[PDB]
Amino acid sequence: MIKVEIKPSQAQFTTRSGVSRQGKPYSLNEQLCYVDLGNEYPVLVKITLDEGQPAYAPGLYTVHLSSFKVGQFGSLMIDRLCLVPA
Amino acid sequence: MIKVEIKPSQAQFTTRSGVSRQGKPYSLNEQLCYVDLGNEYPVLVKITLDEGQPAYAPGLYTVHLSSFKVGQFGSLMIDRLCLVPA
Repeated sequence: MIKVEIKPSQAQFTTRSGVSRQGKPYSLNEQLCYVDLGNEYPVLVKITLDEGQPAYAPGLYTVHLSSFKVGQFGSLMIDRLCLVPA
Repeated sequence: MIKVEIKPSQAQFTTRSGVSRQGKPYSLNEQLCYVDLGNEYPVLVKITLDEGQPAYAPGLYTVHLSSFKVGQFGSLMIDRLCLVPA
């Protein structure tokens, strides 16, 4: 259904960090990918990995149902995009 | 990929209206459906129809790619969920 691609130039992440409101240090790892939204060319999207998960290797993925949730106004929304091999 | 169901009790919409900031009257039509998010039972989601589109009939649908867009922080998000017959 949604086609996601990790290019060889995107095979690993960068880390961003800081301090939580209850003074706890956080760290978020982010990776770039291309999602085909049906336009002439795929679009660049940023994804945030969960703790202990490595960057996805190059290749083709699709989106896991766990990426979605019901939001605060009752409509569906993406929480965090989770990729599974195509 | 995402399974959406319109039940017989949900076969038509309700309308909500008001006035735009540039004084123009609006009207939004909304319908209820069930989306299977993989939990024990499907979850209730509200969808907003586009102008001139009737309520979806009872049955099984999936989600159209046009429901998605890149948001302001570079990550993917749902704009308005668009259903296609399964």
